[PDB]
Amino acid sequence: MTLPAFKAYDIRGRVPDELNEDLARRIGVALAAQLDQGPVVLGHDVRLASPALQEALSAGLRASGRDVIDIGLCGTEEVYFQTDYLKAAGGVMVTASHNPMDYNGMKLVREQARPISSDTGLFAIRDTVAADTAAPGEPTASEQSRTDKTAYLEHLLSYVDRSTLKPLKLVVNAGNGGAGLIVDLLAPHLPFEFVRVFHEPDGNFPNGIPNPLLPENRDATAKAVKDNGADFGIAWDGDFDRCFFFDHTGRFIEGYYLVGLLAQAILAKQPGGKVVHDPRLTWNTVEQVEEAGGIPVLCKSGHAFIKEKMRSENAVYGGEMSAHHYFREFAYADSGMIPWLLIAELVSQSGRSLADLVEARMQKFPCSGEINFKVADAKASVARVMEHYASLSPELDYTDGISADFGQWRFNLRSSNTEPLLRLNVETRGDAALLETRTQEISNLLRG
Ligand SMILES: C[C@]1(O)O[C@H](COP(=O)(O)O)[C@@H](O)[C@H](O)[C@H]1O
Ligand SMILES: [Mg+2]
Repeated sequence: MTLPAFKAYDIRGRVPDELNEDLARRIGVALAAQLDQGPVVLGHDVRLASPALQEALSAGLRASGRDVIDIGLCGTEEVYFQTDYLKAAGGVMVTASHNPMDYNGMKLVREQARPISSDTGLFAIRDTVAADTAAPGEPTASEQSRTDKTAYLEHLLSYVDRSTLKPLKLVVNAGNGGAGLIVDLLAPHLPFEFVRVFHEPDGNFPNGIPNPLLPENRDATAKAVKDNGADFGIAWDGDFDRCFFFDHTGRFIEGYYLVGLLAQAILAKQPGGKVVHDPRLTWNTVEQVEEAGGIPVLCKSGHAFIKEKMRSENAVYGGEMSAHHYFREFAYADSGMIPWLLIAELVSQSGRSLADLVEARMQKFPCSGEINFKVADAKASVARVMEHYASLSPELDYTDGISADFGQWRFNLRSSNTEPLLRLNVETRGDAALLETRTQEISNLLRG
């Protein structure tokens, strides 16, 4: 057997049987042996066990001669930013993002906040930790506390021309995660009126786990937008590397359309740039990027693939439909803060509502949203789908599972790299009826 907490892209486990202070200390020792020379940035989220896991990590790192820079309670993107900004050897965020209260985890990066994933170091660490029965050494290096967020805040604000911002009324919903701290620190520098929902950080999560995809959690943001006449609403997961948008009618915006919107907003500042996108839903992003004078670059989904493709392409922006937005100037890392700043600027500068900015894109490229299927035999289910459609001779692409382009409609069908599911995305060229009949047809085949 192997330690179950070591996943494809990060560490995630129930505390204390799958993840605990002793494992965390061992992870720190193992990480020291994997990095180039330099100090290691540590930060943590609002979960009750997160401080103690970070302290154990720090103890293992310092026992192995690593200086530790403790940036304190923060968002995941702040570990990325500070790891790059401080020219650190690496960084670790202690977080379970959006998982239940008895779970925690770690996200690990090396120099320039490049990801450490299962095949790029994480499983090496796992196997080292699994075999480590050595006595815990004593610290041979120092810890410095560096909680100053000024550089990070200035960097966020550099994405917008503040003299063009209007005093929009924005609902913000931290979900009792960590986002509210950053909103409040940005607020003196912005003209917006914030309506704060579930704002105070609270690791007991009295209003539910910070997962804005849960319909009941969506409804708190929607209600606040509608009841206050807000221009739009923003909700974050617990470590706020994902943000979610609600238009002035309270409508949750499907994240697909944000990729094209943010690409056009970015390409205004940075003309002719490359934009990386995933293969699940594509047509709208390709069109919007091209119409803004950018170059769209198809990439396998998943932050490690997206970031490495952005690096190799010098891409200014990368976006996934699942609320991940990456920015070259942000060390090619994802931010849950930069996106709503860009959208607030777009609404301010264009005189258009968020609703209207995306409405014609939704009409032009209606999509199913991601639909998940737990099936008995994923390979046999996919084969059932492909055999059914074979006589139509779709254009097939294997960048990430199977993409089939039929002309007026297309789908992508993937096995997940983090769960044992099949995931389906369908979109059409302005045809809602075709979207539904094909989505239901594929759904029946997959369940068959
Ligand atoms: C961890 C993670 O959040 O999991 C998402 C879903 O990955 P998947 O199950 O393969 O569809 C990825 O898109 C995302 O980039 C990655 O950061
Ligand atoms: Mg997260």
